[PDB]
Formats: sequence, structure tokens, C-alpha cells
Amino acid sequence: VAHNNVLPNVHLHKWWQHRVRVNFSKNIKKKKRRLLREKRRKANGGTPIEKLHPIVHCPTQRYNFRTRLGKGFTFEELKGAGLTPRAAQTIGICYDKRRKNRSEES
Amino acid sequence: GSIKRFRLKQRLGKCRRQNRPVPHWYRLKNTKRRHWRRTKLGL
Amino acid sequence: NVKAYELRTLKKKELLDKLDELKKELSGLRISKALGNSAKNSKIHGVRKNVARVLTVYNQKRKMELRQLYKNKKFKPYNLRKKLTKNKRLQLSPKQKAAMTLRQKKKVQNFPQRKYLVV
Amino acid sequence: GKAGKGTGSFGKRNGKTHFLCLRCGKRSYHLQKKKCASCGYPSAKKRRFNWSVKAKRRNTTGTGRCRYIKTLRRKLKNKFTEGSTPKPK
Amino acid sequence: KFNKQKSSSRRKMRKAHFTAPAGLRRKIMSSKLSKELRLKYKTRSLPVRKDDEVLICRGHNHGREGKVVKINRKRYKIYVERVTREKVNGESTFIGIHPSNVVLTKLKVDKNRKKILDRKA
RNA sequence: GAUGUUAGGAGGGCAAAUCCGCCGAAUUUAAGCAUAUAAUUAAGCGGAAGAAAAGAAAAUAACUAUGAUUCCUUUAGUAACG
RNA sequence: UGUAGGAGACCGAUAGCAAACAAGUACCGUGAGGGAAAGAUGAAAUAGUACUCAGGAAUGAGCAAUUAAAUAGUACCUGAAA
RNA sequence: UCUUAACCCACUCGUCUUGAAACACGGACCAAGGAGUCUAGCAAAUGUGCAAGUGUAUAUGAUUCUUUAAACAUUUUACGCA
RNA sequence: AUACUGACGUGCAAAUCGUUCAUUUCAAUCACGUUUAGGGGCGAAAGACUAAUCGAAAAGCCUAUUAGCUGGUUAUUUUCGA
RNA sequence: ACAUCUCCCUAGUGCAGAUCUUGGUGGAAGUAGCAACUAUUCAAAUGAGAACUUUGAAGACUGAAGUGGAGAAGGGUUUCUUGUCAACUGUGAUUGAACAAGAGUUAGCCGCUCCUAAGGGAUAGCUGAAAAGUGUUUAAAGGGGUCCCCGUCUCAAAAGGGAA
RNA sequence: AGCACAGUCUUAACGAUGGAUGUCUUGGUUCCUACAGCGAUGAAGGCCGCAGCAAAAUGCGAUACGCAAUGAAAAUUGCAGUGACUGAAUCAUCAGAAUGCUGAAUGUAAACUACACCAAUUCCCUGGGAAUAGUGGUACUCCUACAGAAA
Repeated sequence: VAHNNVLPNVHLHKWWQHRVRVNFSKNIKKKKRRLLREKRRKANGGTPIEKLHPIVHCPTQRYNFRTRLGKGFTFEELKGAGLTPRAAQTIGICYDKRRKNRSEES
Repeated sequence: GSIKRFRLKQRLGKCRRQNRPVPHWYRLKNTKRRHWRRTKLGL
Repeated sequence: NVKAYELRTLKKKELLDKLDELKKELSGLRISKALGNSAKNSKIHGVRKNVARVLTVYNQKRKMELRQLYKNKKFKPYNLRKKLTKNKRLQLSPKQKAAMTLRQKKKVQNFPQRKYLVV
Repeated sequence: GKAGKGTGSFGKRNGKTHFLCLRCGKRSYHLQKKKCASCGYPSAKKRRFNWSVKAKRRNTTGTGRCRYIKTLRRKLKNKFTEGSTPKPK
Repeated sequence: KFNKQKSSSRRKMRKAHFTAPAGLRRKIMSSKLSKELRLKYKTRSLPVRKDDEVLICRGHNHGREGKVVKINRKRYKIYVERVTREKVNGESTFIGIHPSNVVLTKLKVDKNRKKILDRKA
């Protein structure tokens, strides 16, 4: 180190040269993903392949205002709907078994 | 040496057969050779 | 010279007699070639191919007869059985893979997935 | 001593203690200890060390014309049933 | 152009040009047909055969008509009766002509040729 | 538990780029060197596959909570360790 | 890695894979191993040096001779410097 | 222009070293090849676009499909940094 | 293999050759086969020997190890210049 | 097959030198040198051509611890006949252990092959992650017998043993 | 038909020498896309063969630079030789047939073409006749079944 230069924070002391990867497949990978889902939807008669999530709260002090897609409706919400677990699997709604359905408002 | 082994004798006879020069007709449609004194079979 | 279908016409005694005849002729050509004579040398290739045709036809007929002999009854001899990859041979059957417990059978039959629309 | 360390030593050289090796074909069978240096012949294991790339590559599948594997190629692509043929005229 | 199945490289096309199977050799031994014949057969160009009658349109030998002697598939050269040349020792052989340089007058008819003409028309 | 050229079957070995296990260093860095560093890297011995392993809560949170696995963007060169 | 495609603001025969090639070869090492040098006549040789003379022969020369071209003749493109 | 002449002047180049014409070191000769680069992160500089915002991340989308491996788009409290 | 510190010393030879000299019935010499392997062996001890290799063999790799030290470090003009 | 100075991007981008790398080449130089091992001569033949090929005559030498016979290792068609001379045969060369075309090694009895040894590799076990380290040592195991009595195996000598 | 000085150095011209330069390029190079295991039913590796004239990498395996079959399909050719006017000559495809000795390599062996043991074996013909010393099987571990022994 010399002059006004800040202390470095690089970790290239270990043999990184065989532990490094450069992405040149990105846009074609994106095309392949698009092609795969498009092919799948079309094969299913063009019927939706999309999954309908519950709305759930984002956690702690920072994100408590915000709400996002959750894992699955679970029994109390399904019972309130009048829908079976078997029906929930049969249809596009998202499925779970251990997400508690919490407060009344949610 | 003077007495011999059937496998060795056969391979040596092969090497001798391979050694002999190319057909001249082939050039009308020779990269490798051995000489016994200066090149041994290395066996 | 000789052509496969003509050989396939022949009975096994007749085909073998032709095979033996060709060997004797082939030997005569070979002896002639070994001698200082150059009269018939090129014909030896043709005869060797003719012998090859005889043997292929006889062997195909014999193989078919063996297959006819071991028609069904579950087991052909080892190397008359299916030669396929060792892995493919080892592999679990799709039929067995498909099969499932009674509770699984109930689950499948009762609850398959269905296709849908919206307004 | 006329067998001295240097030229004199080489005159007493006779009696090769390495031979060809049937499972090798590259001269490497130590006769005295009955062992191939290159391919490990008395052992079932083939002695295929990974510390030399040159040694690793200079014997490999596709050296020896591949008498069944070469034949196997294309069959995978084709996917005919075994025992099947083209149809007659 | 549009297909991405086949290379647009110089390199692959050349290798294919040199390593040709026989049907490919036959394709690149085709010659253009005579004008009324093109109308007759509905066909621009035809693979050369033994007893064909060609006219030369290029080289020092241009404007000569004649029957095809022998076809050399390997050097891609046809030989025609009146394009003789004497060699260094005065032996007479026929000049080999690449099939690009000849236009076909009377094609030889045969069963295989009939099938080709039936396929084309 | 033995014994069987009894009848039917299976394993062995090879190939290895990626994968999974074990077993497992040092040159090197600190301008010396011992802890630390190279690095749970290389070599060694094993096992697999067209991907493998992982995976359906003895989990994270302290919210208005989330809710199998994998991957990316990130947190983050940060809490922390020295 | 094996096989198959498609590529290039890549190299252009001392470069690029060790290998544009009969090279993982020759060759060297007791062996483990180590490991090369090595492409191009012309449009066409189904144009590859006919013929004559002098030569023991090699060769040489030619009034002779292919080619558009032979100080283009297969150790054949161009043919720098020393 | 080349060429010698002649008058006057004219010590082996590179090199490390305060100091080489040196009894300091390297250089028989000629040809080709032959040595401050690339990545990461940071800084100042200067350009450029925007400004209390900025970048559009992973990714989605399209009447985008030789060149397209880019280009184009993103149905109001994501994240980095400020 | 003692001496001639002989010849030889770009050899006949990376230890030869000549003459001299020691040994010659035993702790003898020779062959072949065999054993003991690398911080290991083996040593009538000289750190001797272990394939023209030894106060730690050969092969390959970590490795392009590291080097405050040696050497080299490539067209032109102009400006400021230790 | 070649340019762009019109503009601008990009780079394995500029050599005299590194005891540079690689390749070629000089002066040194027709020089150093071709000195172990007592010696050749004459005539003839062959051939283009003969000091050193062949034949003969002489002269000589090796001097049974032989430049003589045989065999082992090791080499491997080098052998032999028939050709032969681009390069090689450190001189010459018609010669040749070089090159070209062929030919040729014959076993009941000679060897190997067989037997065991010094040795080596395993089974049985047992350890060790395995790799390996060991080897009758906590075994239900090859032979002889009218169901009985015996028993670790295996390779290892081209000079030991070993029919002819 | 004469006349030159020599040697050394320099210059120009013209050649030898040498293989640079330039031009190529059925090769390399990196990336992206795509599929992706072989083996006791004997792989990979290694030998030994096999071409009319044939040494070699290539190719093939005792039917051996291909056999059969399919789709193309008239030539082949250094010489000899082999066909056509479409199962022939040529290719490509390649599913059928064939695939020496080995090699995990597995009857005991191994610087060996050495050596055991049990089955003698094959073909042809329509329930029989001929050939041939030839061909297989017999490793180690595991498993299921059976057996006769041992609680």
C-alpha cells in the first residue's frame, strides 16, 4: 500500500482461477425458458399453467406494511372457501399443510 | 538369445515383413524403415 | 457370380454341397496362385465372396431354424436372447414402475387433474 | 576398475529385466518382480494415475478401433427394434 | 441463407465437395439442357451419362459438339470424342472437361434416365 | 450354520469433463516465524448419472409475521472470526 | 470428457492443439516416462520432359520439345537477408 | 545520384556504475519470433446522460429470429449507492 | 591398479593405452537366479553405494513455487525536467 | 487480390542487442587431422577405372591363455544364393555386415517342456476407509481304500535333479 | 590474332547459396446449442491375421479393405481383372448374418501357444443315416429355490 490509496478487500489469494464462471448463455437461456413454458402451455390445450398464491404478510419491523404471494392456502382458508385439499391440487390454487392461517383479517 | 520364444519369433518376423520396401505401382495411382545395426527393435 | 436368393432357394444338403464345391475350387485357384502361373489369380476374390455368400445364407437359415425351434417357452439360450444395454436389461419395468399401493390407486382414480377456463 | 562409474559400466549390461507385457504392448513388464509398470497386469486394476495428462491421454477409448463401441454408435440414433430389418421388394 | 441447420462456412462446403458420395458426385456432374429440351422435360440441368452428346461452351475447345467417351467422377472431368490431345510422348488421350463447361444436346435414354425424367417432369 | 459344476439369477472390470463419498499435503503469505495462510485445494482410494446429490420442518421469525428443495439477484466484504 | 451441429472483430505453418502430414508416430530412456522435424508445380500432367548428339555411366548440350510461362521439370509457387 | 580522393575533425556499442575507449560485463553473422498485460475492486482526472435521485438487478414481454449471441419493451413503496 | 605426478589429455576412451607393480587356495574369484527401495535400503565407515544421477536416485505433478537480487525490457519529433 | 488520411473503434501492434528463442550461415580452414596392433611385392583376371577386388606366385605374420573351433547372454534375417552401386561402406571401392530379388533353420531319443530349491504369488484367516500388510495362524477343503483311510495350494533352475 | 599484373579490400551488374517474405489452407481455436455409459449375452485395451498384384495408417476379423439387406444405382481401372443396357459394376444407409487369440478375463498356468477334469462331438435326411480328437462346460463373491447331511 502507498499514498492516498484505501486498504484493499479482495479475496483472490485462494486459487480462484478454477472457481470462476462467466455468463455468456444469458439471453439464449432466457429464450430457452420462454420456449419451454410456451411449449408446455400449448401442450396443455393452451389452458393456464399458472399457480394462484394466497396473499401473505412480509415480516419484521422493516417489511410489515407489505404483502406478497405465499406458499399455499391451507385448511382454514380452504374450509372457508368450501374447497377440498384434493380440489386445491386439482385446480390452480397453491397448496400447503403447515402455513397457519393466522389472524381474522388475513 | 540363440534359443527363442514363439511370441518373440513371430513379432520379429512381422517386423521383418513390415520393413521391406513399398510397391512401386502404388506411386503410379515409403516413410519409415529400420536398419538392424543402427536401429534396434527396442523390445 | 452366385446370388443370395438362389442360395436361399436351396435345401441344407444342397447348399452345403455347393459350399464344399467352392472350397475345392478355391483350393485349386490357391494352388494355381502358389504355382508360377498367373492364369486365374483374379478369380479367387470372386470365389471367396461366393463362399461368403453361401455361408451367410446357410447361417441365416440355421439362425432362423434355431429361432423357430425356440419359438416361445419364455427362455431362448443366453446369447440368442435380447442383447441390449446392460443398464436397459437391468432396468425396472415401466409396468412395475406404474403399479402402486391401494391408497395410491384410490388417490389417482378419485382425484386426477382437469383443464379449465375463466370469464 | 574397468567396469567403473562411466563408460566401463555399460559393457556389463546384458539381461533385460523388463519385457513387453501382454496387457500393454508398450515395453513395461518387470520380469523379476512379475509386474507391469505401465498397466499393472498382475492386478485387475489398470494403473490409470491422474497426475500426468500426457500419460492419461496416450492410452484412451478410441485408441483401439473400439470393436463393439464403434459398432454401437448410430444404433442409439436409429432406434430400430432388435431383430428388425428393412421390408422386401 | 435462413436455415441454421447447414453451415455457411467455406470450410464445410469444401470438405463436402472433396469427400462426396456417388449421388453427390452425380449431382455435381450435371449439365444444362438444350432450350427446347428444357421446355420438353421441364428441367434446367441433368446428370451426365455415358452415351450423351454435349456441346462445349467455354475454354479453347468451345463451340465443338460431340459424344461423351468416358466420364471421370474422381477428377470431375468428362471426355468427349473430338477433344483429343497428344501428350509429351505423342500418345493421344482425350482432354478432360469439367461439366460446367458443356451444354447437353442429346441425352442418352435408358430405364434409370426415364425414371429421372418422370421424377423431374 | 455347513455342503453342492444341483435349478434359476446377480456382482466383478473399464471409461470420468461435470456429479457423489471417503482419505488427504506442501510450495506459498506474513517482506523472519511458530498460530493463522495455501486449503477442508492438489495427489490417493471408492461410488454414480444424463444431470447428480438435496428435499416436505426436532425451520425462520418476534411481524399486520413467514412456511419442502434447488438456482439467481442480494444481504456482504457486513455481523462475526484473527 | 465422447459424439453431433452452428460460430467468430481468433491463428495463418517458428502461429494455432504436441500434431493442417502415414503424429501421440518416428526417435530417445532399464523403466515409470520423455517426445519431434514434417503442407503448397500448373488451368490442365487423360499436358510430368518425347527426340537427337557427345558421354563407361552419371549427366551435359541441342537445328530437337510440352506449356501462356520451364533461371515453372516433382529437393517444382513467390524465392528476402546472411 | 553513386565513387573514390584530399584538408580538418572522428576511440567498441549496449550496460550496470559517481565514473567505461578500457586490463569492467554481454555481443561471430544474418533472418524470423521476442518482454507493463488482463481480471477484480478503488481513486482522481476529463467527457457524457440525468438529478434528490440514480442504475434497471435477476427476470419477464414481444407481429424479435441468416446476420438477432442484439436490438427493443417492462400494466406507480424491490435492491445498491447517494 | 603402486609408481613412472608415463603416454593420452578437440582421446582409441566423458578415466583409455604402455611400462612398472599388488593378487593367485581362500575372509578366494566367476556365473546365473534371488532378497532388502528413497530421509529408505545396503555400507571391512570413505557420507560409501543404490543404471555416465547422490550430504538424500529417477519419473511426474502442486508450479508459471518463491527471489528486497542478476540480466534483458522494441518507431519519430516537440515541451517542461530531477 | 489490394487500400482508405473520410470517421471511429479494437488489438498477440513497432527490436540490435536478453551467455535471447528458433532456423540458416560464415571467418577460423583445404587447416587440425585420418600415428594401438613388425610388411608387403610381382604377375594375371575382372571392369569405365584397381596400393587396399578376385586368382596365382612369392614374402611375412597369428603361433593352441590363437584374429582357430564351439557354445550362454544380447542382437535378429545381420545368414545364404542371385543381382547390384543414387546415398552409405570417416581413403579409393568393381568390395560390403549398404541397396534389390529370392532362397533357407525339418527331433518319441538334443535342449526347453517335468521335478523340487533359494525364492515368488495366492486360498484359509485377520487387520486396515479402502489401497494394501501379512500367509495354517481360531478350515465343515487333493490323494488311497468295500461308505472308510489319509491331505494348504500354486508358479519358481535352458549350468541342480531329470528315459531314451 | 593480340593485350592485361598478382594478392587483399570496396562498388555495380549478373548468378549460385539459403528458405525468409508474400499468397494461400479438407487444420487448429474459443464459444454457444444438442444429445450422452459400456461390460461375463465377454467392454475398453493388446496381439495375431486378412488386399489378385498389398508394406503402412486406414478398413475389416478365418465368410477378413467386406457378407447380407435397403435406398441410390452403370460403371470399374496404376496394371491385371470384374459388369451393364435393372437384387450384377459403383456408392451411401445399415436393423440380418458373421465377429481368430486374448484382455475384468473367470479350469490350473505364463519370458510357456504348458497343463487339468467332466460331457466325446458335428452334420444330413424324415422317425433314421452319415461324418469328424473336434466342440463346449467346470473361477471368486452374493442371492432365491431344491437337495441330502448336521437339532
